[PDB]
Amino acid sequence: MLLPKRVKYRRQHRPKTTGRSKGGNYVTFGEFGLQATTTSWITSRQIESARIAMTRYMKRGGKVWIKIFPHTPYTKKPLEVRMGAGKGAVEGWIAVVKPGRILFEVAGVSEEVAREALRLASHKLPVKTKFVKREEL
Amino acid sequence: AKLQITLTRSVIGRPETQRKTVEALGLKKTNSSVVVEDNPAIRGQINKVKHLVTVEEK
Amino acid sequence: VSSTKNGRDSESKRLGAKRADGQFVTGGSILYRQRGTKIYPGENVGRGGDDTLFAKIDGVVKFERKGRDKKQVSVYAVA
Amino acid sequence: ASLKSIIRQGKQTRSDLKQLRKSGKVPAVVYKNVSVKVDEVEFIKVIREVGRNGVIELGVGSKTIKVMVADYQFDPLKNQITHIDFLAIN
Amino acid sequence: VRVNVTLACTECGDRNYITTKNKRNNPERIEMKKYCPRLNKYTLHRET
RNA sequence: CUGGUGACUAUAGCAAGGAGGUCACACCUGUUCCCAUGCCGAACACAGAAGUUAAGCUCCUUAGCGUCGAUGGUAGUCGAACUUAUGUUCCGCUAGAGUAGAACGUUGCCAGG
RNA sequence: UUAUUGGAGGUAGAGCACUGUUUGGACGAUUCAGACAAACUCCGAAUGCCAAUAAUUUAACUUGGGAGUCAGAACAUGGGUGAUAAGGUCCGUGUUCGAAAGGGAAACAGCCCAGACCACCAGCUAAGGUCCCAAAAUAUAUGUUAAGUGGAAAAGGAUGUGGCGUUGCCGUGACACUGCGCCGAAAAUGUACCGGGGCUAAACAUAUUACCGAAGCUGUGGAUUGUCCG
RNA sequence: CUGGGGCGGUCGCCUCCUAAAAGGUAACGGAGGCGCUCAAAGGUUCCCUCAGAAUGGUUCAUUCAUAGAGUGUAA
RNA sequence: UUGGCACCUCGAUGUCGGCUCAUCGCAUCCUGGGGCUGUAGUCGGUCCCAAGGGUUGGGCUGUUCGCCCAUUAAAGCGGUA
Ligand SMILES: [K+]
Ligand SMILES: [K+]
Ligand SMILES: [K+]
Ligand SMILES: [Mg+2]
Ligand SMILES: [Mg+2]
Ligand SMILES: [Mg+2]
Ligand SMILES: [Mg+2]
Ligand SMILES: [Mg+2]
Ligand SMILES: [Mg+2]
Ligand SMILES: [Mg+2]
Ligand SMILES: [Mg+2]
Ligand SMILES: [Mg+2]
Ligand SMILES: [Mg+2]
Ligand SMILES: [Mg+2]
Ligand SMILES: [Mg+2]
Ligand SMILES: [Mg+2]
Ligand SMILES: [Mg+2]
Ligand SMILES: [Mg+2]
Ligand SMILES: [Mg+2]
Ligand SMILES: [Mg+2]
Ligand SMILES: [Mg+2]
Ligand SMILES: [Mg+2]
Ligand SMILES: [Mg+2]
Ligand SMILES: [Mg+2]
Ligand SMILES: [Mg+2]
Ligand SMILES: [Mg+2]
Ligand SMILES: [Mg+2]
Ligand SMILES: [Mg+2]
Ligand SMILES: [Mg+2]
Ligand SMILES: [Mg+2]
Ligand SMILES: [Mg+2]
Ligand SMILES: [Mg+2]
Ligand SMILES: [Mg+2]
Ligand SMILES: [Zn+2]
Repeated sequence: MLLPKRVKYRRQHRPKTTGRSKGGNYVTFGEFGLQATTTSWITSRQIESARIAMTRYMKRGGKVWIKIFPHTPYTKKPLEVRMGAGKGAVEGWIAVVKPGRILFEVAGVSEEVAREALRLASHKLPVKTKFVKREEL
Repeated sequence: AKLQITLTRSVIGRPETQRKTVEALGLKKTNSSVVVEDNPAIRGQINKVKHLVTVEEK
Repeated sequence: VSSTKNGRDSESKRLGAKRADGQFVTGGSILYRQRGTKIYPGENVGRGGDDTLFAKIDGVVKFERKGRDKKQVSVYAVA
Repeated sequence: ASLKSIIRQGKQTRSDLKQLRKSGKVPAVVYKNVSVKVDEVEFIKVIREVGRNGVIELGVGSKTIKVMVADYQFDPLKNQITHIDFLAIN
Repeated sequence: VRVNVTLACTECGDRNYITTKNKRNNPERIEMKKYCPRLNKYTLHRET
């Protein structure tokens, strides 16, 4: 599971999820990519499951770039407690994903093989995705 | 040269700044009207409350 | 149950601009409250012990550029 | 290698730009600076013919300026060219 | 460490100046020239 | 043209190449006098003039780094209508980034030529 | 209040020049590319605010007499907290209720329209509506849907069907986008979220011409209180 | 005080964020500090410029280095 | 269900289990119909339709629950303060 080695503040306000993707909207390292078309938090466990699906389908022969990182911690209260008495403890780490953002990139395989690997990864994610290639012209 | 302004929509439910502009225009009750000299300040007041008033040229 | 170790803040100090550019001020009028020289004293304007900028004469306040990355405030007699 | 551009007259509101892009045109600027608009399909064909850094004979109004593509704004969602800049080669 | 200090000069009973000092750093009776309103002049005021 | 001293957001800077020095500005010579070194005539200070453009400095050329920077479009957003959709529409304002490009300072006063 | 002009300030956005976080290269930590931030900023709006002198407008301030109030609520929006739970909770902003009747939303303080001095068996409109209940279009033109979708929901699945297209073969494949529908869809007294009847338009999307519709406005008479000129 | 009360925690002051680019702005929201110190660490005049790195030397020297140091103490 | 919230009720809305009497839902326990099966047969597994009727007598415990004894076609899960 990806997570920062350290952060300055462990308790953070949850990020704003309205709007469109600030950047990373293009394939820059690989040949094909998976582009989000809806918005969600993406957790490190979801990232790991999607990455495992992709790498298993391409037999660790091509190469994958994970374009998102879960920089943001989020807290959760302990079970069966009333409101108040301070913020809860860190539960996990999320990345903010908005329409346009490229989630994964792959290179070194055919278009059909990449499409299938990315479909398998997409079914592990809480967002709708589209197969994309590097933009030319 | 002259503009007739009619207060066509109510000020009930409108923000206080819009109400203040309505009053500064000289409008009093719904469907009341004023005749004013056309100039940029009057145009700006009208623009602020254009959704509440109807403007015609005399 | 638990408890929080936070919950402290000092009183707000009401800093910032106290008179407008182009406004007439009597001598001694405080023009700017600040920590450090966020704005510098210009013509006929003094800097207090707590960095307060105040007018040394009666006149009109002018906030102006001071170099590339600094600014200042002056007071010019109306005449 | 050729493409006709229609000059945009005056200011175009946000609604005007939206209607243009719906009807299938791409707003562009030629650089005197000229605001123009082209057809996305014909532009794609010319770019395919001449390459990215090729040379185009843009028919701006009555004249014909030899230009290239200095920059272009694209929309990865909807897969649409949204703006073009044509630098006159001189 | 730090204690309150009262300075009074010879030809006055005004005792109008109070100040502070570190007893460890300055074990002596500190002396200083201070203006004395009674005499309208500076005088040698010394810690009591 | 040089020099002093000001004003102006580095368009003024930095860097890389050339030309210059009679007066001037300098590097320079000395430590006897004013003065000076946690040590040193290095610097500061005073006396000067053998020497040299080598450097600082001035003029010419480079857009290389920095700096400035549109138009057009986009993000955002005041207001309005729809709406509950990680929203839509209209209107006004309008970035940041990036592009064309600008820029190897301009200029007041005084003195010298 | 608006117009113009000047100013203070660092939010939205953006960006990586600082701090911190992070992914691939290359090279002998540097460089290259690409990302993240309430307590990051090389940057930086819209607004809002403070002022100055024109248009419109009618307050504003001072001093005294007399209070009541210190349980607030919903809605919309900027945020914290909670779980991008609550008809939750705490702040900012606006409206309404409170203290507001009338029309609409079946009924429904807080939503939409709109502020009732009194009388009328006059008229025009607002939101919302015009087949019957129940006032007004079984209105007009073009198209979409066949699911009673309309008249409560997702990942995901699918030769449903309309409109744009890009291409391969020489009728027909593959592909992408978009409109409207389908499945996914199980609760407890009784049909049982269209309010009922009913509707294939009486649904939906554009465009148009009418009308209905309030205690809004207008018309007529009257009451009281104010100004200005009875 | 308290998302019933108790138990736990808190109670005054300072700095930051939340705070929506004037000011102000709440929660048992997110982070820290204070209840001093200094006889110079005050005043004034004069002079001076840092951290780091590389390169050589059994701290000393050179060059890059707008501060990436320091500013008694938290921001 | 355990909770979160504190909106009705503190000038009173009787709390658990059992008894009596039921009534409704279907995510069906039995019985009826059917597809697939790693369904030879007899038996089973799983899914679909189906709420008409049926769906126990004891030992222990206040118990709900649960375990056990002996049955049964079956000894279903929930709602109704
Ligand atoms: K950075
Ligand atoms: K509370
Ligand atoms: K604040
Ligand atoms: Mg980028
Ligand atoms: Mg001081
Ligand atoms: Mg002081
Ligand atoms: Mg932001
Ligand atoms: Mg509430
Ligand atoms: Mg809420
Ligand atoms: Mg509020
Ligand atoms: Mg009350
Ligand atoms: Mg009402
Ligand atoms: Mg009111
Ligand atoms: Mg309702
Ligand atoms: Mg009613
Ligand atoms: Mg009422
Ligand atoms: Mg009518
Ligand atoms: Mg009728
Ligand atoms: Mg339905
Ligand atoms: Mg019904
Ligand atoms: Mg109805
Ligand atoms: Mg009336
Ligand atoms: Mg408690
Ligand atoms: Mg503000
Ligand atoms: Mg503020
Ligand atoms: Mg403490
Ligand atoms: Mg203490
Ligand atoms: Mg409950
Ligand atoms: Mg409450
Ligand atoms: Mg009670
Ligand atoms: Mg009673
Ligand atoms: Mg069934
Ligand atoms: Mg017995
Ligand atoms: Zn004395």
